[PDB]
Amino acid sequence: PNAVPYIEASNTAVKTQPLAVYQVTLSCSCLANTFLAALSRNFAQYRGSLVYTFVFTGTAMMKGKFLIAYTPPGAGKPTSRDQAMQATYAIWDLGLNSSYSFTVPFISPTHFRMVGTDQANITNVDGWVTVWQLTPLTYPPGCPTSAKILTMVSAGKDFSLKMPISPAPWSPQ
Amino acid sequence: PNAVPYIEASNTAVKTQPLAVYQVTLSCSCLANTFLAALSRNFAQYRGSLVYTFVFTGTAMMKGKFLIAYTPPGAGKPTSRDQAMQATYAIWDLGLNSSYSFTVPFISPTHFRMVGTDQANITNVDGWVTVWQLTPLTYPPGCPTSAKILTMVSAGKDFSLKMPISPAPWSPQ
Amino acid sequence: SEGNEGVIINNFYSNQYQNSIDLSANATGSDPPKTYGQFSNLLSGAVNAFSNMLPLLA
Amino acid sequence: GVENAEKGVTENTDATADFVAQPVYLPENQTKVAFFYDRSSPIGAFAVKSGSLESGFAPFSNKACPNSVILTPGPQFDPAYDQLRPQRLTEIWGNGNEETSEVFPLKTKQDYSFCLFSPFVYYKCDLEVTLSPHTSGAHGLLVRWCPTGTPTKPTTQVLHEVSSLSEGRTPQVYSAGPGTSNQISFVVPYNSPLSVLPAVWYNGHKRFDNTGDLGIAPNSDFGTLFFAGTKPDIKFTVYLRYKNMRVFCPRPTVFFPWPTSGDKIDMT
Amino acid sequence: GVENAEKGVTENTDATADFVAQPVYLPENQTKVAFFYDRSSPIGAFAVKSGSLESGFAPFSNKACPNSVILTPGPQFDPAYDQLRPQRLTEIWGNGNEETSEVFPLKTKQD
Amino acid sequence: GTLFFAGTKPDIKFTVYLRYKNMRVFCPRPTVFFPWPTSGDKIDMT
Amino acid sequence: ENLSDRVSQDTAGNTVTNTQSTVGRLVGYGTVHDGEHPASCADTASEKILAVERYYTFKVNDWTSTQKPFEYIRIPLPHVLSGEDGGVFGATLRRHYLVKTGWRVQVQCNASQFHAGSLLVFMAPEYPTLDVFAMDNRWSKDNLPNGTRTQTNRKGPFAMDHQNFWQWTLYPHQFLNLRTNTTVDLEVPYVNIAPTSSWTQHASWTLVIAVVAPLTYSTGASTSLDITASIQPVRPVFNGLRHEVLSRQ
Amino acid sequence: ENLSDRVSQDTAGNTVTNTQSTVGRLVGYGTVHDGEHPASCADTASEKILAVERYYTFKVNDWTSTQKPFEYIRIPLPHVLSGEDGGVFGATLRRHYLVKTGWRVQVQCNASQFHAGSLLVFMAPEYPTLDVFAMDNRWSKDNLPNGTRTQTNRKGPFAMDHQNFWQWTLYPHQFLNLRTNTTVDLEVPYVNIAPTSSWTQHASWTLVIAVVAPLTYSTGASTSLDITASIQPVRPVFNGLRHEVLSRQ
Repeated sequence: PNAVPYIEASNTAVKTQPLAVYQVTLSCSCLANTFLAALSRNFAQYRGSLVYTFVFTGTAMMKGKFLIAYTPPGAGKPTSRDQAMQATYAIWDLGLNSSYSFTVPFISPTHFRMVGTDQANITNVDGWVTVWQLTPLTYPPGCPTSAKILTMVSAGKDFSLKMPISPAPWSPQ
Repeated sequence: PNAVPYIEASNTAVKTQPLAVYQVTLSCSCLANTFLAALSRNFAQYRGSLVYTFVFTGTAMMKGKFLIAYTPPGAGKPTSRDQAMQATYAIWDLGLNSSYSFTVPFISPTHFRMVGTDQANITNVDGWVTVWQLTPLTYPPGCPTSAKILTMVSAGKDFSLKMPISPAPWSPQ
Repeated sequence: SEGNEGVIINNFYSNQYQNSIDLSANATGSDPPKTYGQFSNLLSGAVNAFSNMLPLLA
Repeated sequence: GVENAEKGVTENTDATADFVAQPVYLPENQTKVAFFYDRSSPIGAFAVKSGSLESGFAPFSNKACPNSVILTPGPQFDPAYDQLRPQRLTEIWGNGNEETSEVFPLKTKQDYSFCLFSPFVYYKCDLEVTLSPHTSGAHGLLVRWCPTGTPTKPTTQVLHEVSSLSEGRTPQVYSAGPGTSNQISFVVPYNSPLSVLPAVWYNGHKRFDNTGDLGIAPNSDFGTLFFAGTKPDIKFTVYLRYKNMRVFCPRPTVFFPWPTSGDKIDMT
Repeated sequence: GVENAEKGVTENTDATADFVAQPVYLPENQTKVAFFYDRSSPIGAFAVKSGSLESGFAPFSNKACPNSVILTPGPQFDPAYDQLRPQRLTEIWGNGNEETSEVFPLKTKQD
Repeated sequence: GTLFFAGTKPDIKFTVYLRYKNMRVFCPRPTVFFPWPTSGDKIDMT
Repeated sequence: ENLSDRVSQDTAGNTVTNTQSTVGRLVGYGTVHDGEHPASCADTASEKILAVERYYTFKVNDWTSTQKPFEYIRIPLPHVLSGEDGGVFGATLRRHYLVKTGWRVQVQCNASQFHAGSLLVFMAPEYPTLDVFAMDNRWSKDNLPNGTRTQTNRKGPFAMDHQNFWQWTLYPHQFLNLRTNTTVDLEVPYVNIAPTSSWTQHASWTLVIAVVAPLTYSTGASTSLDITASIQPVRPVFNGLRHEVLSRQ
Repeated sequence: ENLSDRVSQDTAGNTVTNTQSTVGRLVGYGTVHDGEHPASCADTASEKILAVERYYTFKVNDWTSTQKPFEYIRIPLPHVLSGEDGGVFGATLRRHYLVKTGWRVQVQCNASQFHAGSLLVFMAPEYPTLDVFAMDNRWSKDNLPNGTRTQTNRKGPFAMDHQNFWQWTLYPHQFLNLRTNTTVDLEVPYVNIAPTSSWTQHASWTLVIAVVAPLTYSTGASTSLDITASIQPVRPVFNGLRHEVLSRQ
């Protein structure tokens, strides 16, 4: 609950260590304060694309590559970049262009998916977005050895919501 | 109440002994679990043809002939094949073709007939379907001396049902 | 067929309200409309061509 | 007519095939599926808790006459947790639970008629609901309807002196005056995320963990109803009516006991 | 898709941009603003004073269940002057006002 | 505006409800903060 | 011996079935699986793998003189073919989240002109199987016709896994009558609560084999009749590729 | 930082590679694998499996200051992708006798503008690999340039597994020069002694990574540069379906 708007890339690529693992649920405590999540909590079901945007905020002198993957449910969450790499993924190369927009494809048996969880959703939910280092952050002498990556979420042009309701009442404090 | 889906033909033709006698009532305990009967119990009246289908399940080596008759009410149920033979009947010869579809013609004073019985219907009901052996089941050496005949029922293209109601509630157990 | 309704009058509530809306999905997907309305933030001056230009490095 | 039933399909006839007869067809429309289910049938009796009109809701049942109801023709309740939120079940509970007990009247809540006769695997429809108070005197009833799969714990009272049922933008219905007819009627849309609903059984689990418990497919109902009101002593009946019913894949119906008696049945 | 979020505007995609996929749009109208707020929600409980039908009105509240109400979705009341005409507030008051107190149900009146 | 009430059952309370007819909104802005689940990796209800 | 417009072959990849005594192929619901993509998936499906669209043949059980009417054996799909005996089908299936397929079956059993008896073979959507979706092990008359209720539910009328076998012919079926045929051929389209299936926790179709007229014969006749089956996935379409299920078991 | 006509993406199924510093894709022999059926097989091939035509990404090794010129690492194909890391590719591959495919590779390695050094990445048909066709474990200069001869063959001039690395650029290749690029992209068509391959006993293509100008940098610069690769089978066509290879290892 010590939320920060970013993740940190390091100078080491452990295939066993994700930089982040997000469950693909409009209920993830991870998304709790995004407009997507605040909007979505007033509806019963959603459909369509979710967009995870990463903004590199490190030095211009740094270099690096990330593997961002979406794993549909069924076999549990991947435990190494090697397993993630078996699902939907993209390689993000650092360079002139600052961000990367990763879209998790709507893969589902039903036309729509429930917005919110009743209880907590296990090993379920709808899968996971995991972020891994492919290559480590590299740098020259005189430069910091880690950088912050800003993480945001939005709806894709595909995204739809239906049936307005009210979430369980809460108090921000 | 030790229901089996078939009747047994033997190696003896007793004109005095029916293989089966079904009352033509959508209430016969005989039909109690056919879709026809389960469907019909939600309506007040029916009209049209009832189809009794017989599938011979004995050996290919067996041979035999059955007399299947429909007797309208009025004079009681027939007591010998000789009396049944006086009403509507068909002779079913065993051979290459496995089953026989017997249709009991709708013979009635009223346009429609009541589906279910209030009390029990006597000597009434709407008559009887009786199955008799004309010739005995014959066979060669090395073959069983009796065979099972599968019995099914269905509506004819003629069949109609009207006025939806609810049967008396029951418990299958 | 239809059910058990036999009123002469036109339904007072329109259909989209009286009933659910049967939709049909095509196998190959459908393109979202281009725009969901006219709300938008705009990026201007994105590119070039025109200024106190070509004194400007090559 | 000679035939071969082994093919899995049998040619249909009339008396005309084997004898000198005539077809005797006459038209009727009461056998269409939509027409057949387009009538109301009861699912059970419910109750309201004292002073629910002005306080936090809480699961509770009067005589196995609860507080909320899941909109579904299938069994639900489980008389053993008459004080817990109700749940969908995979069996119907008799009136008593020991030999000497009785099957009727059933304790669980269901559309016994639908249960007794639903020769289809899947169905889709809209649901018309009728609430009928067992009283001809004034009666106040507050209802909250939540679409399937949405929040169903209307437990926090947010406004001082206002029922917690009566909160938000979730559909709420309320009838209470000296000149009402006491009953409430309304129709709800089809909100399952599923394309078509299992009518009897669904051969699968709830999680991919296969924490094995087959029977019911998740979010396969029409939502939950919560009640608050002023006559905590009057019970009311809830009825379901299937609007524009559609069914797919015929399947068998409930077994009917062999008359270890006659060669016909009756009634009751 | 590579992008540059610093511009303050980000190009929207579907699964179609980076992978072999298809758009999966389906129409709905429940997300229009007008439709969304065109439903009733409560703002609180009120009361009437004894014999007000035949006498001078006077501000008064029953259990922090007053006499008059300002038509607004924002907070109003201020349980400390339950006997004064109500006013619009800039904060919502919890049920109690000390640690051991509770936030729900709220004392002020609001949507 | 303001609503004033007078009546005959001084013991019965009544609820007041608002419904926004033909709503129009301008300039998106942030909504109310939702507390971090110092618990799971998802929420629920209540 | 077996004849003419009754002699029939079915080629599947590198697989071909032949029978010399058919009665035709019953196509349930009168339609076949079209192989069309699920409209609920944004990802493109892997489809038309030749190595997958063929017949998988294995043995069901043994039919004996002892079976009583309505005792049966259940074969849950796609589960039965999700293992090692499922070949590339199984292998592909275990790495996808979702599968959408139809089924084409042939069940086999020979006797002689001196044997008597008949089986009922049917295919049913949402038929209640074992928890673990495995083929039944032995013939049983288990939980017919009122379903399985709780121990204590002493007076409960019935459970939702009821099955009134008197009406099993409402399901797409064919009879394997020893005097008539040696094979039964069925085909069913895709049917489910959703446009594609998360097969992992749902066995949406079950192939059922039941005795309806018990096996009879005189001495010296063959005494136990084996029952085997050939099952083929009809235009399966996979979506949601990830790592392997793994415990495949 | 990396630019413009140097920013490039490659989509494979549900896989996509991006680089912000490319120098182009070298297509060896100037042709791509057409995906055509082998004319030596009567059986119809299983082809166009989407689940198979994507990029498999894993790590090769670590580039350090210590490597000397011409030390290399070999990655035999298709073997490296025949296991668990080969996904449905591997799974399909293990159940077919023969495979006919092209390769599309991307090898990755970043440093900084203060690092100096260069790699040579090439792909070669019939390059001599380990016996067991596995990826080399560590960098080696093993058996260069005269091949491996027998112990006793004291005076033998050379062995047939000779490799004169001074000429390694005759092979389809690209340089990974730290001052210039971060990625290298290559593609090769199908080439072999026969129209299709019994992959089981032949690693017909090898991806080779070699140092040509050793890694140099001043203190505080990154010290070890990881090397990773993305490999994709280009329109593989399988034939001769049987049971599983099994000892896949």
